Amino acid sequence: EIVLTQSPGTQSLSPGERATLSCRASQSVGNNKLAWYQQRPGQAPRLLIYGASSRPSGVADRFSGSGSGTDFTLTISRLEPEDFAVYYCQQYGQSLSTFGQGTKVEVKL
Amino acid sequence: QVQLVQSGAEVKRPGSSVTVSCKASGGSFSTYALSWVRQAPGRGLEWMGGVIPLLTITNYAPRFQGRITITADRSTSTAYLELNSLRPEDTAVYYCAREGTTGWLGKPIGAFAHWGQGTLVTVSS
Amino acid sequence: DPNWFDITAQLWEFSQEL
Ligand SMILES: [Ca+2]
Repeated sequence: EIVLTQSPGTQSLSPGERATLSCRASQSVGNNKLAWYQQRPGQAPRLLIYGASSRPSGVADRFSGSGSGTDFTLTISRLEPEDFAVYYCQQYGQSLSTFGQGTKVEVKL
Repeated sequence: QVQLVQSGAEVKRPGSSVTVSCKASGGSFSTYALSWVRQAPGRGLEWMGGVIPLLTITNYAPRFQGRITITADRSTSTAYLELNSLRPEDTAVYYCAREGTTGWLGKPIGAFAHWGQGTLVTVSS
Repeated sequence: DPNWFDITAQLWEFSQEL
């Protein structure tokens, strides 16, 4: 079983600023099979990044995935108001898939 | 491209069983992987297991082994999660989640592009 | 070893034949 530790627990930023979110995996993620998800209150989560850096159609340009093995980063370039949600990372590199504890990206002030 | 709808909120007592349905519409059902992912209140997502309906190829997270059963019905495009020996710690919203595709009958991506709306199951006495 | 998450990939590559 792979543990995905997310850092930081709580990002506090302003609209238009830049968000860098970390995901640390306790072992190497098989074939870089790591995804990122957005979840707004009461909503089901939404797929942002798959295969570490790929982007599904309809997902916004400002979102970017990167990394390999044990460290991964989700970046948002220009925080729009609609981005202040919770974000989860996921690995599916082996049969036993796991999620990270998630990062709360909240509006500071 | 695909819409998933789940059965509705359910209230259970400890020691009982719950079965949650996820019905799929759009695209094709049999050869795309469907997983169940739950979320306790205030806390984060947890992957429980999944199925490929063609041949009912199952895969279960170890911590639910023995309590969990996942089944798929090809004529109704509906997948089912059965969790038994319930305890209050099992209180959560349960989600069905299906594989995405590249480019609706396109190459599967593994990662979960399509979610049901969730099903709150409360276990209490 | 084998990853359950790869199985459908194979099911796809197959169809592209059939
Ligand atoms: Ca039921």
